[PDB]
Amino acid sequence: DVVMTQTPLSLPVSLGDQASISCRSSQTIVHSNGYTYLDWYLQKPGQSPKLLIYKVSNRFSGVPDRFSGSGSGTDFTLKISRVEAEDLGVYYCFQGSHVPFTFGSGTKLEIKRADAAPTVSIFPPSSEQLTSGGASVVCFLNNFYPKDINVKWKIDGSERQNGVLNSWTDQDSKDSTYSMSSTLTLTKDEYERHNSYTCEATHKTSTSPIVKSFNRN
Amino acid sequence: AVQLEESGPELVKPGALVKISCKASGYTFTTYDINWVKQRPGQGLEWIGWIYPGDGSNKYNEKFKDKATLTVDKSSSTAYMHLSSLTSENSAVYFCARGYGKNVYAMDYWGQGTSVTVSSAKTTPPSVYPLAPGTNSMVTLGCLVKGYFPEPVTVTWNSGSLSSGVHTFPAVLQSDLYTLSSSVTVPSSTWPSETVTCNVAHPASSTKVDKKIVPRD
Repeated sequence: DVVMTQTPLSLPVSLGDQASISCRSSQTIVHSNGYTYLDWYLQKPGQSPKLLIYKVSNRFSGVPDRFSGSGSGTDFTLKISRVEAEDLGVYYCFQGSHVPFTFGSGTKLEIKRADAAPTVSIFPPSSEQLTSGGASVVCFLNNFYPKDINVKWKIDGSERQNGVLNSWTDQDSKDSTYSMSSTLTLTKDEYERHNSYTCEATHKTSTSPIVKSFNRN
Repeated sequence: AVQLEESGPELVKPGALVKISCKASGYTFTTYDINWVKQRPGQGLEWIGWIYPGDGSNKYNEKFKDKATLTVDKSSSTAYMHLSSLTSENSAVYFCARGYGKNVYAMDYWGQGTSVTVSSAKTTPPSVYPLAPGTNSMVTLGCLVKGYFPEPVTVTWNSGSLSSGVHTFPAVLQSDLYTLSSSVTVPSSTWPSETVTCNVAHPASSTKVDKKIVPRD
């Protein structure tokens, strides 16, 4: 197997700056017939992988000239000049010269932007859910930079740890921010047993936590 | 327009068999390699093999020779992959790609992929709960999608009208059931003076739910 080793595995690039990805290889991708079937692909979150570069340097139609590929035999590079926000996703180098055909591991391209506070929103369980006998309390932490964030739940002003599930977004393709959602799930009985429910985010952008709360009545 | 239509999601019990299908349009099917690529939940692409529909000749990656069988149907321009003896670690997204042939030197058109989940759990549709606030000029509304199986679930607001300010979070699995949320932000003068509705699809259960978000009384 021709091992494809990509450096780095993570690429933090500022908006407008050049971004280069290195692909090294176990053997020569120069095929018996003389051609070099080395390709670059792009997989944006939630999409199929798309062809960007073929045969080392040739870019697939519809791919902007901002993308260019170079290198030879064992060593290869892909450069993205003047990076845009919609460029983020995973970049793969790929060899089609020697069976089996092999991909490199991913190069994740993340972008750097200005600091942004999270917009915090708290929601009581809906009437529909209460009727089923469950009671989820959902809190949104939206459009913040950078990645790091934490949530503390309080039932009646006391920290609740058990029963909480969290989910983080991939980087947004428009405004380049991250997002998070937290869900405290209870029984209607457990939920009706208490009164105040608070959601608090700590971010690096503020000293104090953003506190959003509601009372069951 | 070159196109590759892959079958819908699959839930199959451990130690079973699945037949994945891929329908080609917009080019001469019989003169281009069809490739398959595995992608496990998390990261990474892995090449399974190609079939040449013209004469049914193939090449497999050794690792997959015992689990993957490639066939083709010329008459319907369809390519097929059969996956056998199914483990949990076989739960992945499997892609279709047109490869080698006249003026094609890479995998230039990919199918949308087919998500294959291997579990003994039961297909169950989501319950979609509304999320409304308990003038900022900007208001954040949401939908809770809870208790469905398997993946995926697509969420869309007002039949696609609102793309901006839309965040749908990765699902979190607990006790054989997935839960995700999605949020949307709109100017306050457009809610609830106008209708905001989330559209959840669950292809595995063939279920669409459309929930309208109305204020609390």
